[PDB]
Amino acid sequence: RVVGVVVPLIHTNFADEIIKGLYETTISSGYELLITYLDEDEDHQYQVFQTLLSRQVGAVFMLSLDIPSWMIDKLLEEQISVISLTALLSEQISAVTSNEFEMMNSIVDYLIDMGHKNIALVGDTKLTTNISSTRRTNFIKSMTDHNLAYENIFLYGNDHSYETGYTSVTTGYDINQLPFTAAIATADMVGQGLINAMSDHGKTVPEDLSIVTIDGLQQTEIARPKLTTVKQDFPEIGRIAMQLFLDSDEPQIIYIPTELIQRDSVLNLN
Amino acid sequence: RVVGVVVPLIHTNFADEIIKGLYETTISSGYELLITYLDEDEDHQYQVFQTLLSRQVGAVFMLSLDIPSWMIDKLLEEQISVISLTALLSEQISAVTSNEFEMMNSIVDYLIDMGHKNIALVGDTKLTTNISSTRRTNFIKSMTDHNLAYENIFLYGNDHSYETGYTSVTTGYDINQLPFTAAIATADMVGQGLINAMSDHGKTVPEDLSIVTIDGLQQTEIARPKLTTVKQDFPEIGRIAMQLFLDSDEPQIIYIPTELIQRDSVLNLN
Ligand SMILES: OC[C@H]1O[C@@](CO)(O[C@H]2O[C@H](CO)[C@@H](O)[C@H](O)[C@H]2O)[C@@H](O)[C@@H]1O
Ligand SMILES: OC[C@H]1O[C@@](CO)(O[C@H]2O[C@H](CO)[C@@H](O)[C@H](O)[C@H]2O)[C@@H](O)[C@@H]1O
Repeated sequence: RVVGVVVPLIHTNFADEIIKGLYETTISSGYELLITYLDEDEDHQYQVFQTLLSRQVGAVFMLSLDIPSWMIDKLLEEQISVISLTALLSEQISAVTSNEFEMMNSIVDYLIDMGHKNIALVGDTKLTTNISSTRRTNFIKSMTDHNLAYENIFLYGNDHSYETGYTSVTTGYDINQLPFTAAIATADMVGQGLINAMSDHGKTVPEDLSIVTIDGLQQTEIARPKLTTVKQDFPEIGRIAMQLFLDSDEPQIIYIPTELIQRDSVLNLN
Repeated sequence: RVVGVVVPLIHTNFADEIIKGLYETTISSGYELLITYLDEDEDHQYQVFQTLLSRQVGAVFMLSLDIPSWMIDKLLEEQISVISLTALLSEQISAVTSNEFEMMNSIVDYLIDMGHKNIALVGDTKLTTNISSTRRTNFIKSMTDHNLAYENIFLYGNDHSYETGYTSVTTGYDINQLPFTAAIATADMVGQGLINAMSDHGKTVPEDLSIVTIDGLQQTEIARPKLTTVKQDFPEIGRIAMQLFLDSDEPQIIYIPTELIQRDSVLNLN
């Protein structure tokens, strides 16, 4: 009675919150939780897999998009359950996640309602060979669904880091003439980067830039101004993923509701 | 070949940094790392221990002071190496750590050089039945070694949380008439709580209160003003500990140096 969790080496604090949920469901069901990290080296990846098989895990919960297909296949082929959390990793397996389009669309809805038209997505916005650019694509769809045009849509960044937020409006764009009035930050720390870059250059959020972040973890509460955020229920995602495994005997996608918490980082332009 | 790491369910971000160092050393030596979390429920602790025994781990690295003695004894009695990190858990086992007294005394030295006499320790300052009040005792020793008196020594708090920092100067002392000019925060988040409580009540750091934190993780760089801090080398603690396990052919304490990084959160009162 052991389940494994594969966590990327480089992660936001979302993982810890998911783990808290997994743990409370595992503990009350008589299972124990084995946590292992996954880097980008295919040979270390295979060792990690030998660790999962050797501890005879019943299930493996995947929190990383960098999981090689062969690991998913090999686990399934050993009759181990594989479930992905916060991401749709393979058509072969079930997933528990917040609904990405609904999250993004709720933010765009709100920003447009507050009078914003020129809006940037800042954070993980890159196109790649093997990973869907989920947030970039949803942002663009939502903006165009709202009858805005390419000229209103701005993008910056390759990851969810503080530094990406900070650099976006200092070296990515001209901080004195930002061409957008609002930024959607793909993670909380990106929002914190944006706040500090503005403050460090004689400007203030939200007067000079409105910000909404995705995740709603503790950084949004300790930021000043406090950050408006889409709060994900990471612990519920963890609980529901474990429950799915426990209740199992067709792959399924379960969407966990989110909510937009309004704090102090958005200005009404109307 | 597998090694375990036992992490408290409630932890600062220091654990991930330790684990980064453990991870790089385990990888290069052909071991795999299993991470497990420990609550304060003794039955759950025991179930976990059976997860360490039955994974036939070669070593267990302990990050938490809440480890029951029976767990350390049972692991040693099964010929498993046990090494504690950042804390001296038991006289029976080796430890790798920053030197606590030197960290504390480095801060007190500096604040006194900067003209401060009335100084608070804010954060984990409580006395208990089973756990040494390490920082409380070191602060008092260092202050008195510098020929300051009990009337110059102020203490607040029971843990390393943001909330403890925030409440210290709102419920703990009168924010308009603080009896100390500087606070030593026992973790970075406690410092951030102090900054926000001051700012939220119309005050300014460092003019109205000087702050120095212990740990020197990312929050100290994100804070405005940037926090003066004693930076611990958490990855190196992890690396050195794993290497101690790999080299073993009697219990020792290995101390890893720290550095006081002077930033923008301390006023020179001279
Ligand atoms: O941009 C979304 C994209 O990034 C990943 C991590 O690579 O998202 C994880 O991290 C985000 C920031 O903390 C979370 O908001 C998200 O829920 C989580 O999955 C990918 O998983 C995702 O496709
Ligand atoms: O106050 C020191 C005391 O607290 C513990 C945690 O209970 O310290 C850990 O967390 C601190 C704050 O992040 C770190 O500065 C410290 O290095 C780490 O050990 C105990 O271990 C320690 O005795």
